[PDB]
Amino acid sequence: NQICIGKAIKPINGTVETVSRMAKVTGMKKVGGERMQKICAKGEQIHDSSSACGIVSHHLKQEGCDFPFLLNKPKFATTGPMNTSTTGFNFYLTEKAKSWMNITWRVLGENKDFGDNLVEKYGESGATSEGATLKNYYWYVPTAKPGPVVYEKLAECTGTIYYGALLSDAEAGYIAVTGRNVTERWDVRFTGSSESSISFSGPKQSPMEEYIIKSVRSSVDTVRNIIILDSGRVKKGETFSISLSSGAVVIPTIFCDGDFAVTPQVQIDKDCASDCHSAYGSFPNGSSFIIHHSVHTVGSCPPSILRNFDVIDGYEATWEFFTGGIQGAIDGWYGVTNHDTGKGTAADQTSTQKAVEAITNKLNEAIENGNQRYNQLYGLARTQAELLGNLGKEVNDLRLETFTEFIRLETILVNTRIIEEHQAIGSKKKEEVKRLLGPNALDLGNGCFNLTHTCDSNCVNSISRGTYTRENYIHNVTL
Amino acid sequence: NQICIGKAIKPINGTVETVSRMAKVTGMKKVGGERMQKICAKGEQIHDSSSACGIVSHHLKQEGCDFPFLLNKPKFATTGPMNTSTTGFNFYLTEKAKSWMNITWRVLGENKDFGDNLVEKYGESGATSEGATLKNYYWYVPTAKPGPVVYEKLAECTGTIYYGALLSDAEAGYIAVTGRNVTERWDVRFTGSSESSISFSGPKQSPMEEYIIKSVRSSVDTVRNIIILDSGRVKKGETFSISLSSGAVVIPTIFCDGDFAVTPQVQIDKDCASDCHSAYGSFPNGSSFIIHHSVHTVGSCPPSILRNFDVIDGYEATWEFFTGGIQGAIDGWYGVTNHDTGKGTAADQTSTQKAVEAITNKLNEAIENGNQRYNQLYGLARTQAELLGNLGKEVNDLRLETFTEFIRLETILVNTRIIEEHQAIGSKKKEEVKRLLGPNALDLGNGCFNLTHTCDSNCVNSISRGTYTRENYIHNVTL
Amino acid sequence: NQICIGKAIKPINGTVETVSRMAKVTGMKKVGGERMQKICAKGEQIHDSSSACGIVSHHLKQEGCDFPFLLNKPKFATTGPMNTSTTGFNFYLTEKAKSWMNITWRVLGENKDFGDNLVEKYGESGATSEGATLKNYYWYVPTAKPGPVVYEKLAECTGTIYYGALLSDAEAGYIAVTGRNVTERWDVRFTGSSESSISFSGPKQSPMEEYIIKSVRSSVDTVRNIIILDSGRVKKGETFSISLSSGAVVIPTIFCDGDFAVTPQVQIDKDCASDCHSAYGSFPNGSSFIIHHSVHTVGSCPPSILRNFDVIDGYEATWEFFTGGIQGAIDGWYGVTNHDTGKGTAADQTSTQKAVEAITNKLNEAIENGNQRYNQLYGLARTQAELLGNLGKEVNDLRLETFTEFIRLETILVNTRIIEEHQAIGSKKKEEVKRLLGPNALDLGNGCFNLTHTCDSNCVNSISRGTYTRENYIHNVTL
Ligand SMILES: *[C@@H]1O[C@H](CO)[C@@H](O[C@@H]2O[C@H](CO)[C@@H](O[C@@H]3O[C@H](CO[C@@H]4O[C@H](CO)[C@@H](O)[C@H](O[C@@H]5O[C@H](CO)[C@@H](O)[C@H](O)[C@@H]5O[C@@H]5O[C@H](CO)[C@@H](O)[C@H](O)[C@@H]5O)[C@@H]4O)[C@@H](O)[C@H](O)[C@@H]3O)[C@H](O)[C@H]2NC(C)=O)[C@H](O)[C@H]1NC(C)=O
Ligand SMILES: *[C@@H]1O[C@H](CO)[C@@H](O[C@@H]2O[C@H](CO)[C@@H](O[C@@H]3O[C@H](CO[C@@H]4O[C@H](CO)[C@@H](O)[C@H](O[C@@H]5O[C@H](CO)[C@@H](O)[C@H](O)[C@@H]5O[C@@H]5O[C@H](CO)[C@@H](O)[C@H](O)[C@@H]5O)[C@@H]4O)[C@@H](O)[C@H](O)[C@@H]3O)[C@H](O)[C@H]2NC(C)=O)[C@H](O)[C@H]1NC(C)=O
Ligand SMILES: *[C@@H]1O[C@H](CO)[C@@H](O[C@@H]2O[C@H](CO)[C@@H](O[C@@H]3O[C@H](CO[C@@H]4O[C@H](CO)[C@@H](O)[C@H](O[C@@H]5O[C@H](CO)[C@@H](O)[C@H](O)[C@@H]5O[C@@H]5O[C@H](CO)[C@@H](O)[C@H](O)[C@@H]5O)[C@@H]4O)[C@@H](O)[C@H](O)[C@@H]3O)[C@H](O)[C@H]2NC(C)=O)[C@H](O)[C@H]1NC(C)=O
Ligand SMILES: *[C@@H]1O[C@H](CO)[C@@H](O[C@@H]2O[C@H](CO)[C@@H](O)[C@H](O)[C@H]2NC(C)=O)[C@H](O)[C@H]1NC(C)=O
Ligand SMILES: *[C@@H]1O[C@H](CO)[C@@H](O[C@@H]2O[C@H](CO)[C@@H](O)[C@H](O)[C@H]2NC(C)=O)[C@H](O)[C@H]1NC(C)=O
Ligand SMILES: *[C@@H]1O[C@H](CO)[C@@H](O[C@@H]2O[C@H](CO)[C@@H](O)[C@H](O)[C@H]2NC(C)=O)[C@H](O)[C@H]1NC(C)=O
Ligand SMILES: *[C@@H]1O[C@H](CO)[C@@H](O)[C@H](O)[C@H]1NC(C)=O
Ligand SMILES: *[C@@H]1O[C@H](CO)[C@@H](O)[C@H](O)[C@H]1NC(C)=O
Ligand SMILES: *[C@@H]1O[C@H](CO)[C@@H](O)[C@H](O)[C@H]1NC(C)=O
Ligand SMILES: *[C@@H]1O[C@H](CO)[C@@H](O)[C@H](O)[C@H]1NC(C)=O
Ligand SMILES: *[C@@H]1O[C@H](CO)[C@@H](O)[C@H](O)[C@H]1NC(C)=O
Ligand SMILES: *[C@@H]1O[C@H](CO)[C@@H](O)[C@H](O)[C@H]1NC(C)=O
Ligand SMILES: *[C@@H]1O[C@H](CO)[C@@H](O)[C@H](O)[C@H]1NC(C)=O
Ligand SMILES: *[C@@H]1O[C@H](CO)[C@@H](O)[C@H](O)[C@H]1NC(C)=O
Ligand SMILES: *[C@@H]1O[C@H](CO)[C@@H](O)[C@H](O)[C@H]1NC(C)=O
Ligand SMILES: *[C@@H]1O[C@H](CO)[C@@H](O)[C@H](O)[C@H]1NC(C)=O
Ligand SMILES: *[C@@H]1O[C@H](CO)[C@@H](O)[C@H](O)[C@H]1NC(C)=O
Ligand SMILES: *[C@@H]1O[C@H](CO)[C@@H](O)[C@H](O)[C@H]1NC(C)=O
Repeated sequence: NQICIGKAIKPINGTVETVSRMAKVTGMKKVGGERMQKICAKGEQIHDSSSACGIVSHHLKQEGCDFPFLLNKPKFATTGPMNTSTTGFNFYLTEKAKSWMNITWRVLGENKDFGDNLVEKYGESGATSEGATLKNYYWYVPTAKPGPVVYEKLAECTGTIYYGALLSDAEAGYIAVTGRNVTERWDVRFTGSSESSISFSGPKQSPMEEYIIKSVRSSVDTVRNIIILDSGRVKKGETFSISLSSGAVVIPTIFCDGDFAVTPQVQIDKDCASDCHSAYGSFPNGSSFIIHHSVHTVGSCPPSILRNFDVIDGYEATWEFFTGGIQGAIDGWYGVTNHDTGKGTAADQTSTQKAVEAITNKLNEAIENGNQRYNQLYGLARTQAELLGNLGKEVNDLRLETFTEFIRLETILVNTRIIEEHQAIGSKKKEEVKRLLGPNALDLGNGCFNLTHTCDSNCVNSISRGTYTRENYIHNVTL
Repeated sequence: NQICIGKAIKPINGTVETVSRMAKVTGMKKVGGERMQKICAKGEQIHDSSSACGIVSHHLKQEGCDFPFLLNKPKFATTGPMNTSTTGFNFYLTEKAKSWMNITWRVLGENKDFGDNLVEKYGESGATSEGATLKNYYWYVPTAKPGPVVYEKLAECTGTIYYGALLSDAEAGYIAVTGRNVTERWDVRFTGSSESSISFSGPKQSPMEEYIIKSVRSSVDTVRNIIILDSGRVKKGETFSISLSSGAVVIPTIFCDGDFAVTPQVQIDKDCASDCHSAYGSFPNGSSFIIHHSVHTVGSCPPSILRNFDVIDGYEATWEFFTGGIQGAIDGWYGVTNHDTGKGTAADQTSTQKAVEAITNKLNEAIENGNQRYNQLYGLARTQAELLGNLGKEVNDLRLETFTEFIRLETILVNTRIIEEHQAIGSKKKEEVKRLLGPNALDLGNGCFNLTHTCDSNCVNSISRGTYTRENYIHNVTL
Repeated sequence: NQICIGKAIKPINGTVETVSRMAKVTGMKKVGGERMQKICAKGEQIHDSSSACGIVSHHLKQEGCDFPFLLNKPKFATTGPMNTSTTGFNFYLTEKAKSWMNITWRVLGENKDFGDNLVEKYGESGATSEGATLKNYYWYVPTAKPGPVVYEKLAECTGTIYYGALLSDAEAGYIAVTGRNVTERWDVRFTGSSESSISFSGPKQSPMEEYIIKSVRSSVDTVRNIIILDSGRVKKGETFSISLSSGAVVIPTIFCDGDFAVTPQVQIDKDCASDCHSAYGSFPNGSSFIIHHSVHTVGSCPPSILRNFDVIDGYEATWEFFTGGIQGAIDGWYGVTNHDTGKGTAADQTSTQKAVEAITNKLNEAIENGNQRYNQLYGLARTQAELLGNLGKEVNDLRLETFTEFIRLETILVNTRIIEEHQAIGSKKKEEVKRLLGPNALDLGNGCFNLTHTCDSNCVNSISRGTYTRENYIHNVTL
């Protein structure tokens, strides 16, 4: 009779966006992983000290609040609000210092201490009874007040250093500590990776009179000392300098950058594990991309995008006579038939395997391209700590928008390449079948062939594995 | 004889840019509208007070200059330059104050007042005879100078607040108002969405000695008071704080964000209305995009681009013996003929209607994609006032360049999609013709068919609406 | 017998990336030129004064160190480090001043002077015996100290101006020069294209006690004068103002922007010349692009990218029976044969010339598009001096990354268009030859033609130039 080849007919699932048109496909999936309901924290420590500690207490190493100086830092951390009351000095913080201490208290790296070098360079630190509990600060009060000096040091990592002043309230104490007249404004400057400065004066003179008002009172009500702080940034190789006068204070620790913990905001659930956790839930295992609005995450995490996109999973539906599809039911994607169902139709696994492998290879190449673009766009030697510190209070990252646009443009190319590869596979298969059939077999040109003899179902399935031979079918002539 | 189908031959208009090649088409149009010569301002109010007022006068609510406190603010406003002299105090403005006063005096929104709360918190304002004309300012002069305080308030909108000081020139007045020593430098700080500060000292002392020199003298020459102003930004939800001392002044009005009026620079023409207006001319009704160098506009306006692009409007000219075209004249785009002109050639409205629908749909999809990209790139909850304020003195916007590049890329995809859709329509039509014609008719493969019988002009017309029947044409045999 | 046409078979060289697939081509090249080992500086003079001069000495016009005031400024310059010791005053520079002096000492433009205007406005400059060697500065010491003034001037070019103070160490000298009390802080402010300021106070008072410590001591150890400098920026059309008090100093020279010299870091070799020189080597003549990590170069230099990409140079290898190629060896790309080698195979130069011209035209269009995009992305009126000054200490330019991505995307389109044009040329050639042979010749559809008669080597050879005629080959009939 006649024989035809084509694709198995399956119900249409959806539509994908090719470069030149929209293609109807029998199966599609989503490239990026989706956030889940809870946080999977099986087999991991949770640090919760929000009942006794504060943001500044960890920095200043108050008793019982020593997260930055721990040994095995937990991945999840939580503590009191920024305006908590400590048991030592009253404190005031610059906006930059606030934005940087929201982050630096929970870095998971190793913090370098240089208080000793200061001790041998400038003698013993200042001593006061109001800071008995607190144990991490150097107070520069030389005998020859004020005696300005410049402290030079080659940094050991890339981090943040907190510097400023520690001054009392009464004029007598201020004069006795600084040795300067009350009507004098004096500066403390920091020159590392960037230049920063802060100004001070007497208690009843600007701008310290606002430092008293805006200060955060301590737990004990009989302390007159206020510590005013500001932040400066260093570099691993470069040398940083601090301009120190009498009364100046500095927290002797370089809070090295790196990955920093997250503060849970949703339900914490045990008995389940994951690999990429966020502040609002974890993510499924082995995701190529992540639906997230930031680069802050813990564990092994792929690049983040803002919205999902659809990629192909089956094949194009090029059918509704013979239109290209096969009415029979077969176990595969491509097949050959003689308009008979049940025994006269067979499927070939080679084309299906080639199509699946092509889909997988195209997806892998696209993922590699996206990863390379992400690395170029953020930098190979990046760090979440500095990436969020430099952002500040801004919650919109335009680089994420650029990355999302790049992924959106890449998905269309993926679909186009997959469809073109499928078309090439089909053309090669039909040309091979035509060559195998021989030159005495008429070709319809639409994928069907019309033999000069009768071709039963054995005639059909013989072609399936390519063992068909012309000799056994020479008998009889028909058109 | 024989029958053929194809497209009507029309003169070639030009070339458009497809992804893979350049396509010669019989018609194109431009995606974006063009600025017109004049401004169409029919049925809209125009404000012009450049002969009596100035930028600062509107802020300070001078008698006869109260644009920000109006009820129905006109969309076109004009006033005197920045350095115009008011009838009240001599004034000095920081560069930020100038850059923000260029905008905030002509906002079309509603401004919020908080002078009352200041009155109850810190008593009555200071009194001076030199500011009788002015009516919008609060002068903080407590009984016990200096008496520093901090003013906290939760804002109601997103805008700018102008603060600073108001001090005399003589040393006696400065000492009487401020209560500070002349050899003292004090500060006024603003802490809202961002940190700002301003410094003052004695009249014969830096930095005020330059404040007198750079001040703008008033109309009356017997005033010794200078008001020094600076700008700060607030946020709708968060709380802003100002550090006040004796002598500090603040303008109690939050100039809320929103659209702001344009200052016409071309001829204003009545008797004609429009929808989108610019400072250099109006724009046509219902434009998909605007050829503009900035995002400042009034009325309903689409996204702005920097240069025009060509989109397809006809169809590709795939012809110069039959090449694909039809030499005869028909009312449409596609047609069928038997190499006869006038009565043997017939046209079908279905294919032309489908092509027009395809063009419209592709253009609509492109416009939607461009709008979505514009929204992503600027932000859904944006505001022209803050967008132009943050630019400052910069006249080049890189985001407009990015959007223009995106639109230039999108137009090529639009042309490719339209051409592919036209090709698909043509292929489907010729397949339908071949199946309707029958299996006894030879197919040339180039769109022509060669029948076994003679096919006159009535035969050609029969196929046109599909009522062709093979019975009445059985007679005679020809090849 | 039969005749076939196709492409000459050549070994596969490489693979290029098309929009929808990966293409195998017989020849490819690289879009951008590559840096070489040395610097080809034949016929160019080199300035080297690293043993006597310093960065600041060139600005201050020390004897024997006058690069900024030359007439024929060399393209290659080298001098001592920033912290060298001059023979006059001790000097201190701000971070901005350091970053801008790293550049402005070697600009190749013409620098504008305005010292005469200052002299005729405010009298003669201050006189000190410690700066006899130095010759480029204006010291402001009015008779009636302090006597603050504001200096207004309309700038002549776009450049940088260095301003600050020149103050002694002893209290008596400071009081005599400035005329102020020691416990006073006074500011010098600059308002041009931007705002800048610097502060000064007594010697035993902040922030000058740190200026003394951080200063660079001069060669002579008996000097007490320290010059503290800072940088401000001006615009060609606008007016800049400086707030001058007694004791302030300004370097009266606008260092106009433009191309600035490069400091060699590799071996300098004469006896060889090039067109574009970088700081680490020259580049090949007539390069379309440059593999460079910055926009700093001397001479005529094309736009810079970060990595090379591959573009097609031959043609696609669409073959492994006849598959499309020609087994014979011919001098060209396209040819016609009758399965005979040596005399039955001939090639046509028309198709080869058309293909080469298409490749050249596509590359030229791509280069034009890239240059235009570079112009939009940096600006038509750009300047290397300001483009590198605004960067500061940042070594990564995101704009270069964006341009590299744009070039990478453009290369794919170039390959696609070239392949499409080659396919169109082949289709036109085969259609033309099929038309030439006539309607009595059988068409295989794969590019091979099968004649009713025998077609010897002379027959196939005559077809190449199109002089084939039917009359002399009618003899004999064969299928
Ligand atoms: C110390 O630093 C911390 C981080 O460095 C600071 O943490 C930030 O705190 C903010 C306030 O507490 C917080 O902002 C809130 O975010 C919440 C997010 O939860 C929402 O969940 C919804 C579903 O239920 C989402 O619809 C919603 O937005 C979506 O986000 C998806 C990704 O998760 C996107 O794919 C979607 O497009 C969608 O829209 C996005 O919204 C983003 C804004 O949230 C926007 O930037 C983005 O462009 C998309 O448009 C969201 O996921 C909200 O419910 C709250 O209303 C509020 O916005 C920040 O998220 C915290 N940052 C991080 C990294 O967690 C901490 O405040 C600071 N401490 C101090 C004292 O300053
Ligand atoms: C308070 O704020 C106001 C707005 O926030 C400030 O208004 C700005 O004032 C500037 C100074 O007066 C003004 O700059 C001038 O702009 C004029 C524009 O008119 C030109 O018309 C030409 C045709 O006749 C055009 O060729 C020209 O440029 C074109 O613009 C097209 C759009 O119409 C673009 O598509 C084209 O690409 C082309 O090139 C653009 O040029 C832009 C610069 O003008 C450039 O930024 C852009 O990237 C393109 O390259 C232009 O349209 C010029 O004639 C003058 O020479 C001068 O440049 C600003 O345009 C005003 N801004 C707005 C939004 O109106 C106001 O100054 C401020 N107050 C104070 C005191 O500062
Ligand atoms: C006054 O101003 C001057 C300029 O205005 C300042 O000059 C800069 O000084 C820096 C410090 O010395 C200097 O940084 C060094 O650069 C060297 C470059 O040599 C390398 O050679 C390698 C091969 O041997 C390359 O692999 C290497 O990087 C490559 O660069 C290619 C371009 O040619 C890229 O295509 C490649 O991708 C590759 O990687 C790049 O690296 C870049 C950083 O180097 C990076 O920005 C880029 O994104 C790519 O990732 C490089 O070519 C290094 O050997 C040194 O280790 C150091 O990095 C700057 O290059 C100088 N700038 C210029 C324009 O010359 C001067 O410091 C300043 N003075 C003061 C006192 O501040
Ligand atoms: C997701 O991946 C995590 C890996 O981090 C899986 O957790 C581990 O699963 C293996 C196999 O059961 C266990 O042997 C490990 O003990 C698990 N890790 C921990 C820390 O408990 C997790 O099972 C995966 N989940 C899914 C659904 O695949
Ligand atoms: C452009 O659109 C504007 C709408 O803003 C048209 O102005 C209105 O036109 C209608 C119809 O004639 C009138 O009923 C309204 O009174 C008009 N509004 C005003 C304020 O006058 C305008 O006619 C349109 N112009 C063109 C050429 O289409
Ligand atoms: C690269 O281009 C430079 C252009 O400056 C060539 O240098 C010139 O070459 C011409 C041709 O011989 C000479 O007449 C000039 O005298 C050369 N200029 C100088 C300053 O020497 C250089 O020869 C080119 N090199 C190569 C390899 O093409
Ligand atoms: C193909 O063969 C069948 C019978 O096997 C016949 O009915 C049909 O007409 C043939 N097709 C063509 C195009 O002749
Ligand atoms: C498409 O396939 C998915 C996965 O099998 C299924 O959940 C969905 O219902 C399907 N949709 C249609 C329209 O067939
Ligand atoms: C501290 O801040 C929290 C919010 O972060 C607020 O609810 C609380 O009232 C504040 N406490 C004080 C004493 O200001
Ligand atoms: C403060 O100033 C007075 C007068 O100027 C001076 O006598 C006194 O020594 C100053 N105080 C200090 C600590 O120098
Ligand atoms: C088509 O028919 C015409 C006459 O009706 C004839 O001249 C022509 O040769 C035919 N075409 C072919 C390819 O046979
Ligand atoms: C193309 O069409 C437009 C629209 O009518 C017309 O203005 C223009 O002159 C045409 N171009 C040519 C070359 O005919
Ligand atoms: C005020 O500014 C204008 C520019 O808008 C200028 O022409 C005028 O001279 C200025 N007036 C004074 C007194 O400087
Ligand atoms: C100014 O300073 C002197 C001493 O320096 C002091 O006696 C006087 O009280 C000060 N003025 C005020 C208003 O406090
Ligand atoms: C083409 O002609 C050759 C001999 O010239 C012959 O062997 C071959 O069978 C012909 N092709 C076809 C399809 O018949
Ligand atoms: C491709 O051609 C280039 C240029 O001749 C040559 O250097 C390279 O070795 C070739 N590659 C292969 C695989 O033949
Ligand atoms: C000057 O700077 C160089 C590096 O530029 C450094 O090696 C040298 O030690 C410095 N000299 C002094 C005295 O600090
Ligand atoms: C310094 O201050 C004293 C008292 O405050 C004053 O008498 C003297 O005039 C001041 N110095 C100058 C140069 O004015």
